[PDB]
Amino acid sequence: NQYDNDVTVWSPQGRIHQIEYAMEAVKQGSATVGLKSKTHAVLVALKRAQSELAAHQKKILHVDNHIGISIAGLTADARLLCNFMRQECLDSRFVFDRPLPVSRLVSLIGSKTQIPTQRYGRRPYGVGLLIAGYDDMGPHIFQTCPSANYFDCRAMSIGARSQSARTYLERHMSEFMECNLNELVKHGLRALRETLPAEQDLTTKNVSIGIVGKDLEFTIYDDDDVSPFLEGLEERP
Amino acid sequence: FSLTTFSPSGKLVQIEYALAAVAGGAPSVGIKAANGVVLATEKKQKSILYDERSVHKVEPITKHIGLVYSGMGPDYRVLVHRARKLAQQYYLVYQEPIPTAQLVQRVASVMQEYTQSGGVRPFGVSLLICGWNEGRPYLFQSDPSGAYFAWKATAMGKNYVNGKTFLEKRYNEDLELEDAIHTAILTLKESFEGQMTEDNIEVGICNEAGFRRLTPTEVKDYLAAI
Amino acid sequence: DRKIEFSLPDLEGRTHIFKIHARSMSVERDIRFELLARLCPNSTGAEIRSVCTEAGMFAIRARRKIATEKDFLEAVNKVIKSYAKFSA
Amino acid sequence: TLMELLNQMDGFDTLHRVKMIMATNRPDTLDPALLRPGRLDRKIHIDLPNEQARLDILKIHAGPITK
Amino acid sequence: RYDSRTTIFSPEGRLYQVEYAMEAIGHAGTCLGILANDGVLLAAERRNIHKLLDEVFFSEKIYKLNEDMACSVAGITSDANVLTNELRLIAQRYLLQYQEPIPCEQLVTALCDIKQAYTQFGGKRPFGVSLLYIGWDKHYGFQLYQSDPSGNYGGWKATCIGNNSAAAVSMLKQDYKEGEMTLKSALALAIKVLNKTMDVSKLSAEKVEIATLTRENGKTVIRVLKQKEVEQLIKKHEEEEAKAEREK
Amino acid sequence: DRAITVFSPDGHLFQVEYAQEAVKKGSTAVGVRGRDIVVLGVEKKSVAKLQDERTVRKICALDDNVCMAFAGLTADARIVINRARVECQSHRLTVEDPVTVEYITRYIASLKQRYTQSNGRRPFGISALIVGFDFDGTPRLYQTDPSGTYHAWKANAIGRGAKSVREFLEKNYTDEAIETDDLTIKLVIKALLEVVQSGGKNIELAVMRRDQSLKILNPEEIEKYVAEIEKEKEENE
Amino acid sequence: GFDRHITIFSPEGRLYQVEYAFKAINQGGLTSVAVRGKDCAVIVTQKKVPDKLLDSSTVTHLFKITENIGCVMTGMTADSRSQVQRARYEAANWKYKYGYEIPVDMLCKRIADISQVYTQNAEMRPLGCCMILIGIDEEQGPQVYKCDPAGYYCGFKATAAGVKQTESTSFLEKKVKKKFDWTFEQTVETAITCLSTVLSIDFKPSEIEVGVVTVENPKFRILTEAEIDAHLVALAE
Amino acid sequence: DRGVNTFSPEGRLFQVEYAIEAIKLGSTAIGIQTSEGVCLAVEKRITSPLMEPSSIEKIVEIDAHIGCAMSGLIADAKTLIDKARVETQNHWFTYNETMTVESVTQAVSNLALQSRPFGVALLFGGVDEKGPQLFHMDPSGTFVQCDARAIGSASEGAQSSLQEVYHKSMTLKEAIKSSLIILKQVMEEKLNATNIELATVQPGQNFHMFTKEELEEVIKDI
Amino acid sequence: GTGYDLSASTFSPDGRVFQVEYAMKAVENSSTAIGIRCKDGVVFGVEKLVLSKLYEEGSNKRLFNVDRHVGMAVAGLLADARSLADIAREEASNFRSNFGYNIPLKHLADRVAMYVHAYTLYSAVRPFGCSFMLGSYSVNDGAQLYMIDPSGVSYGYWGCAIGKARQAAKTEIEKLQMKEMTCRDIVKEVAKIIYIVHDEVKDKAFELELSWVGELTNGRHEIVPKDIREEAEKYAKE
Repeated sequence: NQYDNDVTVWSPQGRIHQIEYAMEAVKQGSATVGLKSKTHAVLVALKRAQSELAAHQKKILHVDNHIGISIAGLTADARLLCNFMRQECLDSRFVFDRPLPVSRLVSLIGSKTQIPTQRYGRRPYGVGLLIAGYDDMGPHIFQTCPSANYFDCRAMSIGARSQSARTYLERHMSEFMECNLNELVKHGLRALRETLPAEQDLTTKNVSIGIVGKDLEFTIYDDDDVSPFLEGLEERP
Repeated sequence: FSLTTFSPSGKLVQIEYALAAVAGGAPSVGIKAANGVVLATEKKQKSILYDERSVHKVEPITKHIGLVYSGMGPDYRVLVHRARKLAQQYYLVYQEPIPTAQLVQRVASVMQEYTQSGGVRPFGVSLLICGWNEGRPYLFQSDPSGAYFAWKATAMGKNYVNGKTFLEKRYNEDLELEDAIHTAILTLKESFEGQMTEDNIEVGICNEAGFRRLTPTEVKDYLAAI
Repeated sequence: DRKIEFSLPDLEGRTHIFKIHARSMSVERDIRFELLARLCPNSTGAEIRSVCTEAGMFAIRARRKIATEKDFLEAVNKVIKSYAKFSA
Repeated sequence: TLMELLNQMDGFDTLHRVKMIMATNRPDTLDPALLRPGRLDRKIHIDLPNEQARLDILKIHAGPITK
Repeated sequence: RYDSRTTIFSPEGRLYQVEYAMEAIGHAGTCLGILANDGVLLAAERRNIHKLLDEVFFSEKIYKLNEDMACSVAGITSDANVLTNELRLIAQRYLLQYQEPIPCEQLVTALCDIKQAYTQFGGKRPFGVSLLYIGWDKHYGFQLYQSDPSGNYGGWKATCIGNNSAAAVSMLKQDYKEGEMTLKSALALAIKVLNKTMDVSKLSAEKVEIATLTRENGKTVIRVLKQKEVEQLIKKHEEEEAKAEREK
Repeated sequence: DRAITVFSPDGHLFQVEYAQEAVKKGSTAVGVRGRDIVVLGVEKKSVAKLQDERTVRKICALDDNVCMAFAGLTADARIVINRARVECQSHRLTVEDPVTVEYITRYIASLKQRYTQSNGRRPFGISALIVGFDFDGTPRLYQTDPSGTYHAWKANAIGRGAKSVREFLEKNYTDEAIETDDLTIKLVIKALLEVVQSGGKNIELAVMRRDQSLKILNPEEIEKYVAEIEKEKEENE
Repeated sequence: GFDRHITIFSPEGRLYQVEYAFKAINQGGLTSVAVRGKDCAVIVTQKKVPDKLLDSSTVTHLFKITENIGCVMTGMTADSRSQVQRARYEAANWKYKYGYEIPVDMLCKRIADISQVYTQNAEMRPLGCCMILIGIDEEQGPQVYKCDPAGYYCGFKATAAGVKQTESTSFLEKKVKKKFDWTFEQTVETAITCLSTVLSIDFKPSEIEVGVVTVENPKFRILTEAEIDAHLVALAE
Repeated sequence: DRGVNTFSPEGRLFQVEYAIEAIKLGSTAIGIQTSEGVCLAVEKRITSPLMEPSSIEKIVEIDAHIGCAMSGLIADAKTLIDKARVETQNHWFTYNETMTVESVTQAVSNLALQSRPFGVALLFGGVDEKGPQLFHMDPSGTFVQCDARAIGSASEGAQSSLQEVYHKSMTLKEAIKSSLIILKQVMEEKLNATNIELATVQPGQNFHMFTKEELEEVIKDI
Repeated sequence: GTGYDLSASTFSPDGRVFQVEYAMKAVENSSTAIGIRCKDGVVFGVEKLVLSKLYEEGSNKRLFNVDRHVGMAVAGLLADARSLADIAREEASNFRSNFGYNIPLKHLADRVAMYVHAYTLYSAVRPFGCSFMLGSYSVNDGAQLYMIDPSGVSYGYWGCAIGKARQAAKTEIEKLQMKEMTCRDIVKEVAKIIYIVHDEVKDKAFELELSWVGELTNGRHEIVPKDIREEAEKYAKE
C-alpha cells in the first residue's frame, strides 16, 4: 500500500500507518492490568510461559522504590525503556534527593519515544507500558502506547484480549478508591482472570503482582508472595 | 551516492544527461589568439525588463584569468566563487607569483572539486578559462565531468557544433592578432538570433597585460563595422 | 453462515488417521504407530497418508509384500521419511 | 475553465445564436477578473422574493389548485 | 524508497559491477608497455586529434608520477586525474618517510589497495580506470606493472590495455623476444604494434605519444619522445616495411 | 528478491552464501600436518609469456612461522594478508612471544565476520587457509571460510576441485604415509597433482620445515618429486 | 526513474524539480509587482485576507531585511518566512563582518546561492518562495532584484511575480518601452494601475500593501492606509 | 516487509522473525538444569574426518562458573561469547565476586539487539547462590530461565521428548543419559565420543570437558 | 499524487508538498479547539474526547503552558504535539535566559513556526501532525493569539479554531462580537461554542478544558478555575 511502508511517510487519509501498526505490537502480548486506589497502586501481569519446562518469563519490571512498570509487547526495546526510566529516576535522586514524580517521568518517556516516530530509519518503541507510581499525590497509573501518547488512568489494562479486562475494570471502577489492599488486588486478579480463555486459570506460577503504597515501597510479589492474595479468588473463569 | 555517481556498464548516464543540459543555448565562443584570448558570449535577456549591467556572464576570477560559461547560471556562480577562492588560496600559499597562466593550468586542474566530487547532483555548466601570465595565452575548457581540454577555439552553446565548424572554417589559425575578437563576434552572430548590440553581447579579453571585461562602449565599437 | 475449520491434528487425531489408513495396505496395528504419531507434530492427514504410502513403498522395495508384522521396517521408513520431509 | 469559455467569445458571436447564463448561488466568490468588459459583464440581481413577489408566486402556485 | 548502490555479489557469486567496469576499461583509450633491458617504454594512442587543440599540457595519457616511474591511464579521465594525484602523493609520502625512492611494486600495491578499498566498502563507485606503470628501482631494475579497476595488479613485461588490447598483445606475443630485446628494437616493436592496432596505416606522429624510461649514470631519465624523434622512428619503420615487402 | 546482508525469510544470509560460493572461482589449495613439516600447494596453470611469475603470490608468509594460501578474490585476499601481517606484528610487539597459528587465524576470521556484519562492507570473498609451526613445536593448519569461521584441519582442499581433492585426501590420509618430510611432500603431490592436468609445472608447492623459513619448492625438485611419485605409481600393475 | 521525483538531471537534459518548484510560487494565489523609478523603487502586493478574524496588522508579505532593504515574498508562506529570516541573518552578519551595509545586489546574490545549494544535493528540497527585494544603493540609484527557487538572481526596473505575473510583466514592459521616467508618483501610480489591471477590483485601499524606498528618504516605508488611499485618490482622478 | 526496522502490518516487525529462525539451520543442543548441577550436551556433527574434532566446539566456558552452548551461526556466537566473557570479567573486577548467570544472560541479551540482529541461541548454565541455573537466550535478545531446554534444527522434537523424560528431582547421572539418548534419537549418526560434546556444571567444580574420549562410560550405557 | 506523495522533499508536478497536505488531514480529523481574544486577554477552550472512562480526570490535556504568560492549545497528533510544546518551552526559556524579560508572543510564534517549517522542509524527518494556538497577554502589548498549522506560519487571530470542525466553530466565532467583551463572558461564550459544536452526536462525552490569560490574571496564563467555571459550562449547556 506504499504509504504504510515507512514511519516518516504520511497517509493521504490522515494518520500514518506504521505508528498504527506499532500499537499492534502491544496488542500482541500477554495481558496486564493496573489500578489505582486511594492509597495504593497495583499491577497484575499474566506471566506468559513458553513451555511447562521453561519459566513463565518476567513481567512487572522494577524501576525504583516508588515506581514499577509492567511491559506488554516487544520485549526487545522494553528493557531499553526500563533502563531509561531507571536512569532518569536515579538522576533525579542524584540531583535533588527526591523521588522523581511519575508524571514528569511519563512526560520524559513520551518525549523520548516521540522522536523515533519522526526520525527516518528508527522504528517506534512498540511497547505498552503500565507505570505504577506513588508520588506525593497518591498512587498513579499511566499507560504508554508506542504512539508516544501516554494516558493517566484510574485502572487500565493492555495485552491480548485485554478488552474484557477493560470492561470489568470500568464496571467495577466506582468501588476502587475505598478498597483494602487485598480487596483491590483481588479486583485486579478477577479482572486479569476474566481475560484468558476459560480453560486457563490463575496460578501462583503464571501471575505477578506489583504493589506500591504510601508506606509500602514497590514490591513484586509472586507464587509464595502471591498466594495470600490469590486466596478468596471467587473463581468464575 | 554523494559524489559523481550513476555509472552503468561502460557509461556515465548522469554525466551524459548533465552534458545534455550543458547544451544550454548560450553560445559563449572562445578564441585563443597569439596575443591573447577572447571569451565572448550572448546575453539575450527575456524582454527589456531585465538588466544587463546587473548580472554578468564573464567573470574575472583573478588578475588575468577570465571565465565564461554555459547553461545553469546558478551553478556557474557557485563554481566561479569556488574558483576565485581556489586561485586566491594558491596565490596566498605560493606567495606573490602573480599567478595567472602558470596558474591557469593549475586552476583548471583544481577544477576537480568542480566535478570529481560532484555533490550528489553534478554541476551543469561547462566553462572556458583564459590566462596570459606566462608570456603565452591559454584557453581551457572544463566540462561538467571531464577536465582541462586546452582548446584553441570552441563554443559551448545550442549551436556549438556549427559554431566550431565556423571557427575552423574561418581558420582560428595561429597568426591571428589579438583582434580575432571580430571573428569571435562573427561566430556568435552565427549562433545569434537578433540585431546584437553592446548590452546584448558580453565579451572579455585576456592579453599579456591582464584580463578585462570589455565595456558596452568597446563592445558596440567592435560591433560597428561588422 | 457457519464457518468452521480444523486442519490441526493432535495426537489422538493423528493416531486415528493412522488407524484408518492402516486399514488399507497389508499392515496391522501391532506396530507402535503412536510413536510416529508423536514424532510428527501436526502432520495433517495428507502427510499421514503419505507416510503410509511410503511404508508400502519401502515394503515393496524390500520386495516383502508383508506389512502386518512388518512394523520395525514400518517405523524405520516412517521416521527416515519424516527426517527427509523436515530436512532433505 | 471559465476563462476557456471567456476566450470562446470569438466563437463567431455574429454567426452563432449562442449565449451563456451563469446561475451562480452567491456572487461573492466569482473571480472579479471575470466581470471586466469582455467577460461575463452583465449581472442581474435576484434575491429571496419580496412580499409582493411572494404573494404573486403563491397565487400562481395555487392556480392549478381549485378548491 | 531510497536508492542504494551496488557493491554486492551475484547469485552465482560474481562482482558483476566490477567486471563491467573492467570490461569498459577496454573500451576507450589505448596504451601499451614494453619492458626491455636498459630501457622500458610506453606507447599511447592519441584518441582525439582535433586540429583545434594546442597540446600545451605536453602529456595526456603518459603521466610522470615519480622520479623513478611513470604511469599511463586508460579509463575515465575524471577518475584518472585523482588517481594520478593520489599516486604521486603516495610516492612522495614514501620518499619523505624513508628518504629513498619508492619501489615500483610497493607503489602499485598501495594504489591497488586503494582501488580494492573503493570496490570493497561503502556506497562508492569502483574506480573505472586501468593503468600501466614503468619504473626502475634498486632491487629489481626495470619493472612494468598493469593495474585493472579490480585492484588485481600484475607484473608484466609486454602488455597493452586499450581497445584492441587483445590484438596488440597477440602481436606482442608473436613478435616479442626477451633478452635480445633492447631499447631501439623495443621502440620498433612498439610502433609496429601500434600501427597494427590503429587501422589507419602510416600513423602520424601526432596521434602516437610514447615515453621511454632509461637508466643513465646512476639516475633515471624519463624522456617523452617528441614529434621529430617519433616520426624519425616512423620513417625507419617505414623503410623496414618497404624493404621486407619488396624483397619477397 | 533480497540479496543484501539481512536475514532471508527462510534464514541463512544470502550475501554471505554468495561470497562463500565465490571461492570456487579461484584455484585449488591443499596442505597437510605431520608433526615434522607443514607443506601446502596451490597449483597454478596460467602464466602467459609476457607476465612475470614472481608476483602471482598465491602463498605468503605472516610471521616466518605461518603461511597462508589464497582461494578466491585476489585483491580481497591480498588486503586480508596485509591486515593479518600488521596484526601479527602487533601481537609480536605486545605479548612478546611470537604469534600462534590459531591466534592469527582467529584474527582473520574475526575480520571476516566484522566485514560480513553491517550492510556497508562487502563480505570479503576469499576463503583462506593458514598453516605453520606454533611456538610449542606442534605444526597446525586452519582453514577459514569467508563468512566468519575457522576450523583446524588435517587437510584443507579449498577452491576449485575442493570436493574431489578432499575426498581423495580423506580416502587415504595415512599417517604412516605421512611419517617423513618427503613422504608428506609426496602425499601432497599426487593429491594436488590429481587436480587438472598438472602436467609440466602447474604445481606450486610451499614448505615450512619446523623452524626454517618458508621454503618455496624449486621447480626442478618439484619435477623430481613428480618423477618419484611416478616411480611409486609404477611397479603397481 | 525518479528523474521527476528527486533533484537529478533529466535524461532529456533538464531539471524538473526546480521547474516544479517555480509553479509552487504561482500556487498560493497571490501576485506582486515591483517598479524601479527615476529615484525611488516601489513594490506592491495584494493582501488576500479571508475573513476578518485574522489580524490584518500581521498578515503581510513585505518585510524589512535591514534598515534600507525591503523584501516582498511570493509563494508558500512558511518557506517565505524562512527565507526572510535567512536574509535578515545574512544582512546582520554582513554588517558585522564588513562595516558598510550590505548592498541589495550582494544580499540577493547570497540568498540565490543558498537556494542554489538547496537545488544541489538531494537531502533537502528547494523552498517554494520567490523573493523580490528592493533598496536604494548609492552610486546606483534604486535597485530591485528577484531571487528565485533556482538561484538565478536578477530582475530590474519592472518585475513581477505570482499567479498572474506574466500579464503584469507585459503591461510593465509596455510602460517601460514608453520612454518616460517615473517620479515618486508616477512610479507608484504605475505599480498600482498595473496590479489593478491584472486583478480588476479597483483596489479598495485595504487589500494591497505597498513598500517604498526613495533616495532622499531611505528606509523601507511600508506605506500606511492613509498614504495608499491618497495615492489611489490621486491616481483615480 | 523487508526493512529491518519497519513493523509488520499485522503485529510484529519482520527480519527478526527471520533472524530467530536461524537456529533451524543451526545444530541441535540440549541442556538440563538439575539440583545436582547443569548438564550441557551438544553434537559436533563433523562433516569430514580430516577436520579435528577439537576444532569444532559448540560449548565454551564463559568463566569458571558459567558455560555456554551455542546453536546457530558460530561466527556470531564467537562475538556474543566474547562479550559475555568481557562482561563477566568486568563485573568480577568491579565487585570482586562471581557474576550471576542471570546477570550475564541479561548483559548478553542487552547486547543482542542494539547492525543486523545476531542469529544464535545460547544455553547458559552455571552455579550461583541460587543453586545451579540454566537460561535460554534467543537471537531476538530475549532470555528465559529454563530447567530443561532444547534448541537447534530438531528443537521441537527434542523439547517434546525432554518435556516427558524430565522430572523435577533428577540428578546429573540421569540427566546425562537422558540427554544422550534424546541426542541419539535426534541426530542421524550414532553418538560417538568424537561427535558428541558434553559439559557438566557442579556447585563445587569448575565446568570442564566430559572426560575426553574417556566419557565413553556415559555412552556405553546408552 | 501516488508517485510524488512519499517524501516532503519531493515537490508535486503542480508544485505542492503532499506530505504537508496530508499532515493537515490529521489535524482536520482530530478533535477541535478554539481561542478568542477577549478585550483585555485571551481565552482558550478545547473539548477533549474521553475515549474511555478508565482514564482519570482530564489528562493529556490539549492545553499546555509553554511559558509564564504564554499558553498553547493544541490539536492533532497529541504525542508530536507534546514534543512541540516542549520545543516551545525550551525556546521561551532560552529567550528569557538570553535577552531577559519575557518572550513576545509574535516572536515566539515566529520562532516555533520556523522550527516547524524546518521539519517539513527535509526528507528524513516528517511534518508535525499538529496545529496549535499560542495565546498570551501583557500590559505593554495587550493580548495576542497566533495559530500555527502543521506546516504553515503564524497568523494574528482575533479568534481562531482548529480541528475536526473548523468552519462550524468559526461561523459562530465571527457571530460573536469580540474586542469589547471581557474575558469572563468570553470564557462563557467559548464553552457555549464548543457545546454548540457536536460532542456526543456521533462521539462520547467531552471534557471542557478552558484556559485564561489577561490583566484579570496579570498575565500568568493559567487554567481557569474549573470549579467556578462549571457554572460557565452550565450556561453553555443551556
